[PDB]
Amino acid sequence: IIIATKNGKVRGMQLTVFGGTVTAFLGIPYAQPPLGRLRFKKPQSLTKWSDIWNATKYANSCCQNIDQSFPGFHGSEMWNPNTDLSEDCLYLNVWIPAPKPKNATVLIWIYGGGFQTGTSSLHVYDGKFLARVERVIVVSMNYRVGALGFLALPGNPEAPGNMGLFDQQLALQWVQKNIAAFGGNPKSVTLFGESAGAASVSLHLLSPGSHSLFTRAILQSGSFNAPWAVTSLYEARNRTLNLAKLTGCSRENETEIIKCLRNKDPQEILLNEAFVVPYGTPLSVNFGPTVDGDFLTDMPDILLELGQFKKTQILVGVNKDEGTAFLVYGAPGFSKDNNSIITRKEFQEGLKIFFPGVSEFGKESILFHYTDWVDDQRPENYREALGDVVGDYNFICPALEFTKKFSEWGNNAFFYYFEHRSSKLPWPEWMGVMHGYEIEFVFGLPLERRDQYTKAEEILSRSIVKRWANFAKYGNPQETQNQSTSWPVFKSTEQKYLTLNTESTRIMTKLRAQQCRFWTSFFPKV
Ligand SMILES: Cc1nccn1Cc1cn(CC[C@H](NC(=O)/C=N/O)c2ccccc2)nn1
Ligand SMILES: *[C@@H]1O[C@H](CO[C@@H]2O[C@@H](C)[C@@H](O)[C@@H](O)[C@@H]2O)[C@@H](O)[C@H](O)[C@H]1NC(C)=O
Ligand SMILES: *[C@@H]1O[C@H](CO[C@@H]2O[C@@H](C)[C@@H](O)[C@@H](O)[C@@H]2O)[C@@H](O)[C@H](O)[C@H]1NC(C)=O
Ligand SMILES: *[C@@H]1O[C@H](CO)[C@@H](O)[C@H](O)[C@H]1NC(C)=O
Ligand SMILES: *[C@@H]1O[C@H](CO)[C@@H](O)[C@H](O)[C@H]1NC(C)=O
Ligand SMILES: *[C@@H]1O[C@H](CO)[C@@H](O)[C@H](O)[C@H]1NC(C)=O
Repeated sequence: IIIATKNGKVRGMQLTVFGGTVTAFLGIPYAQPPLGRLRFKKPQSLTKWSDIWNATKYANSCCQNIDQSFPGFHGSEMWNPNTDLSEDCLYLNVWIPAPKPKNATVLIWIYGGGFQTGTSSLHVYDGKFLARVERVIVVSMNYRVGALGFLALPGNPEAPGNMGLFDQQLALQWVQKNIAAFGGNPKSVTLFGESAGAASVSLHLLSPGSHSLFTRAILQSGSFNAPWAVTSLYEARNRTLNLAKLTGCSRENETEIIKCLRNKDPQEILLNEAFVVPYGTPLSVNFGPTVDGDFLTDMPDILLELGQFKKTQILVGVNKDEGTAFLVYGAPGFSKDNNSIITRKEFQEGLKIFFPGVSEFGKESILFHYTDWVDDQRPENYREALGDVVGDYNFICPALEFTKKFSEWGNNAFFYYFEHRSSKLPWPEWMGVMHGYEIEFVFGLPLERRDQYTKAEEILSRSIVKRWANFAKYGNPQETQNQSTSWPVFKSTEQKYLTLNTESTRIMTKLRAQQCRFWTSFFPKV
């Protein structure tokens, strides 16, 4: 019940799940807290301790702005942090099966949130189900987000960038040294994450410093080649002094600017984060990954194209309606409380919100490819198109392109297309299979029959959990026991993927081919 780690001794707690027991270690620190002088830089090695650490409750979430656009609405507040915010937040969690396993495959989860939000404490990231059903060990960590974690003056150790990525990486190192004492196999470690977390997974594939810290990778609705995924160094530094003039920390010795930024309380840093870009976006990564030259040594699209990444198996996938979630965060004519039927001109106004610094002809190119309807007169035409426009551009096509380029270098890749709409999804029905609402199925939440999910969702979650675990343990996401569809490798020629839903899991080819060619061949030119 008490585990001796290579820097201290931690105590956990027992949980009863499905007539069994899971040992949970909540909130274990993996770094000296990045407070005071340590704010904005790479995490430092946590030094030894003497007590028995009582890791029996989620630790603090990292500082972050909160989605306040729907106060009291579970669809929005589900994602807001559910522990205290604090700069002292570099902690992790461990779920081990009871009784303690011997050489268990370890799953490391990295949450999403546009690199500005998110926390491991979330209800839909509970790894107790996974530990019980599949007797894998589940780990998740808190990493700094927003400017406190991704402010960048490139070169400057006082603020080099990618600190939150380096946070993640130090947690992977902690698993390498300590997960053996928990009965886990450091030689069988699968990273998985969602959206921004999924982009981080793909970045750990490029980053040499992480190659020795995991074996395989799963990417859910995200990859680094997504337009929101990596910030330039041009706009990065523009974004730091814009934050310095907003805080009155404009100096000219870049190190002395940082010292000024450290005696500002976290709330003032959070407040100015928004106004740092002139024309924001529902998907505006104001402070995100950069080519720091330390974690990310080159422009990631070049590393990808030229095969400069860890060779291993990936599992990639997207949801049917990735885009809809963002339409009600600014797009005109949209709301979560009506059918959101928009017209042609509400659509065109919606493009300017999602593509603000894009030419007039560029906006017209998007309109021409998505408003040549399979047929006119349907009232949802413009509503559905703009959802797809945001989905195809920001998630679906970059994930597909990432998978093709990765597979061309000879590794097994598996692609899925999640198209089940949760029967408990709070948002309306026109928003479809929303971005983020496969996570509960991955973590096995429909397995708790007390949780209001239908039987079919329990079956679908049960198979997904099996497929995910098999991929983690054996590199192949099959469900061999029940007479279920086999999941084929994604080859760059045939481009086979598997659909996931309650009815049928069918095998199809070349997902969103016409739409994705537009986004990946002729739109990057504008
Ligand atoms: C982790 C996750 N998985 C599925 C969904 N989510 C959360 C989420 C949030 N938003 C739009 C609002 C935006 N947050 C982002 O995370 C941007 N990403 O690009 C934001 C910025 C600052 C302050 C409050 C909110 N859309 N989904
Ligand atoms: C850490 O926890 C120790 C034991 O906690 C208590 O006993 C266990 C078996 C559970 O029943 C738990 O809910 C109880 O609170 C304490 O004796 C010790 O003081 C704690 N240390 C610190 C620093 O909080
Ligand atoms: C860089 O930032 C410049 C300043 O932006 C303006 O001032 C900041 C403090 C914010 O309030 C912002 O909303 C304002 O627009 C921009 O004028 C400039 O376009 C940015 N980009 C470049 C490449 O210089
Ligand atoms: C766990 O499996 C790895 C696989 O190579 C092996 O090298 C290691 O010795 C095993 N350890 C235990 C404790 O079973
Ligand atoms: C900036 O200030 C720091 C701290 O005073 C100093 O070490 C450094 O040399 C300065 N750089 C320049 C270019 O003046
Ligand atoms: C396989 O089907 C049985 C019923 O025949 C069910 O109880 C079990 O949970 C299923 N397993 C998986 C992994 O889907």
